[PDB]
Amino acid sequence: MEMEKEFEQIDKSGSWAAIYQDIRHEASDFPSRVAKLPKNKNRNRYRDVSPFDHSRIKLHQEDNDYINASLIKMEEAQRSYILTQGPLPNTVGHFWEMVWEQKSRGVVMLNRVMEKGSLKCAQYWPQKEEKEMIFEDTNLKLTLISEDIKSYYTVRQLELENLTTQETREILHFHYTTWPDFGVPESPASFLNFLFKVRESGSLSPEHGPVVVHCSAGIGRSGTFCLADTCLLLMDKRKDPSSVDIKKVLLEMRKFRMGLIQTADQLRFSYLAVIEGAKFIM
Ligand SMILES: Cn1ncc(Cl)c1C(=O)N1CCCCC1
Ligand SMILES: Cn1ncc(Cl)c1C(=O)N1CCCCC1
Repeated sequence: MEMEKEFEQIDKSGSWAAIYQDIRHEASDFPSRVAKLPKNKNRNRYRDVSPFDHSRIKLHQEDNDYINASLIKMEEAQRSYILTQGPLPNTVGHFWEMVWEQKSRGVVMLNRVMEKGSLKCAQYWPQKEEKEMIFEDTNLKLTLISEDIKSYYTVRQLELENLTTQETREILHFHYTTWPDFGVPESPASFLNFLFKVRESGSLSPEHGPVVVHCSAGIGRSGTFCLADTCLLLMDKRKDPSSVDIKKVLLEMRKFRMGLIQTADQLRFSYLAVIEGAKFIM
């Protein structure tokens, strides 16, 4: 079926939970043996969210190459994304090592450091220009260059220096700051505006390594971001845009990381975002 009318048909019939459970039943199951090794317990935020072995990002290190991060490679859309958990106190150095090694231009953050009164990720970037951060375990230096605070999101320019080679690179930090502590946003308008700002920066384009996107577990809000981006790109590429099937795209992405889209409300919000976004593109 088309999307907008499939949408109203699920609303009128109140069957979002049944649709979402079908997706959960059909989703791929692949091994994640490296994630579960005892030496990696303090590298995982949640025991039930792990990268598959076949798609995990490897650190260029011979001691321990593990990080909780996955490469989502979308062949028809010609887009790739790295989805990862919010960094932990003992993985902030690994996080920036990955950004460096994978040649990423942008980092997309969809959570606040504290939500619901608890810490959802480490404070992994500097908050003042004159107070830079040094990660001694991976030999990197990170400096805040500029910050632009808007009503729904903040954009930061960061300098990452590989202290071993003295090479430097400019990284863009796109921080969506207004996702509610509970539920999903009422309108997709500010989320779509944010997606378009990431796109306009070059961070999603083939001349760079894959964008790094995270929330707390790296599957819920993060899944919504890449699912909406890929669906809108396919609607632009194809002769028949009504042939884009958001459930089929989501199942394709779940071949590369488990659990993408965590609730039926997140599924409905993803439909809404693609539907509204397709009208603005034209
Ligand atoms: C300021 N700083 N220098 C190195 C690192 Cl790592 C940090 C940092 O962000 N943290 C928070 C997590 C554990 C303690 C340190
Ligand atoms: C997709 N989009 N781009 C900008 C804005 Cl604003 C929105 C949006 O959600 N709305 C509501 C529906 C009609 C268009 C306005």
